[PDB]
Amino acid sequence: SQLADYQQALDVQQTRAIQYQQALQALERARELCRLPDLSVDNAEEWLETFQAKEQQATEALLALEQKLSVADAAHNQFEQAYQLVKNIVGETSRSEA
Amino acid sequence: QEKIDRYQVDLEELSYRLEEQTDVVEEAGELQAEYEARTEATEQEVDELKSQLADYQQALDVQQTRAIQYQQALQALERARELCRLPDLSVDNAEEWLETFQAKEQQATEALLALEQKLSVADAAHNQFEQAYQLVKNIVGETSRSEA
Amino acid sequence: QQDYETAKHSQHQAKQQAFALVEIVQRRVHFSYSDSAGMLSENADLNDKLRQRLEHAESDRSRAREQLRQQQAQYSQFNQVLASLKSSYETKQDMLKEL
Amino acid sequence: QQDYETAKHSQHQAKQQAFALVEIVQRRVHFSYSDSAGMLSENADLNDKLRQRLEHAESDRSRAREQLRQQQAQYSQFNQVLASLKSSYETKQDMLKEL
Repeated sequence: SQLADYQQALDVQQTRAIQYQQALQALERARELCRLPDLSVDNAEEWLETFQAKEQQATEALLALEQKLSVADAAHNQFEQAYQLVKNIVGETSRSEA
Repeated sequence: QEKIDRYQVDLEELSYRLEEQTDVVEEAGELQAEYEARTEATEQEVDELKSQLADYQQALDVQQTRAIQYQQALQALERARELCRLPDLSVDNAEEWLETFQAKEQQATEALLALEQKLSVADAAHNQFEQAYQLVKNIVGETSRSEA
Repeated sequence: QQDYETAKHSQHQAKQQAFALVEIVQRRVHFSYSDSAGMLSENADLNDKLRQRLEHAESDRSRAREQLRQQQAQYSQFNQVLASLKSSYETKQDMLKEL
Repeated sequence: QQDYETAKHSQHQAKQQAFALVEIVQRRVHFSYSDSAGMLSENADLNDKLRQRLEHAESDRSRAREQLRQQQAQYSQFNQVLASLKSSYETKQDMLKEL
């Protein structure tokens, strides 16, 4: 259309140049945040999936953490009672090993 | 003997079905080739028309004289005027609007990431819930989540 | 997820508005010489008619592409049912030969 | 709780980095506009460069078309083999029922 409609008058060309500048800015911003000066558009997908795995690890961690915090609502008494039960059954044990 | 007779009849019926489906697939393939040719003809015509229009307008649009260039700026300004609820939006004061809308955009992205974190943790929690459900179903069979 | 969908929509709209403002900033220079003008509509008649014909051709091409895609689809399902019949027949034939 | 706030901060870091990388993935095409940015800098007769870019895009599109066609054939092959296994399993299971 641009060649057929050369009356388009480089408006699309201007928009595409602006998009190119924006993409340059975004690539620099990612190289900063991800701290990857070694980076290219062609191979950025690999680091994207690598950090996707990283984010999945972080989210799964924090998920187990959310469950543990939610069950931490159990009052002080339950921990004491379980600790003393384990002590009476096996003998003196540490809370960490209990 | 009777069992083998039944299976032979079954095979006859299956052969008839195979013949019917082969005929249907051949008709579909012929139609597919016909539509491929028709489509390629349509792109051929479209490309030819585009090229001919380019050739005809060659002389017309070459001498733009950077004078019809600014209407593009006019359309961009107006398009922002409707897109941005700023009827007073002027190319002079458009920079304050630019910075303010950029601030709003970055705030929106931060809120989006905040929502995304909780969304991911919730979805993965549901994923573990589902995994428990599948394990229970495989071990015992159908059952509700409450019974899980 | 509903809330995040809404938030993503809002983020997209904000990004579009910011890009439009950036476009205004970039084309401020072009606005600078807005007083300029030039000749226009010299060969518009034939160009407009050819544009109309090309639009008709493009619409026909879009229809043709849609029909091509859908026909590929139905051909695919026909092939799939054909393969299913093939497998059924082969298994039953093997089982008859075994018996 | 301390470790959990730390993990939340780490998750935020991962989220921002992943979002940035995704954003550049979206702007993948825009990096192709380097020609467009260079072309726009012509500020003069530039139809020949437009035609060269169009030819390069035609080559890329044809390459992608061939890639898509062969991948579609491969996917169709996989789909027929899957359907054949489905039918075979059905027949074998029915015979097991009967036996």
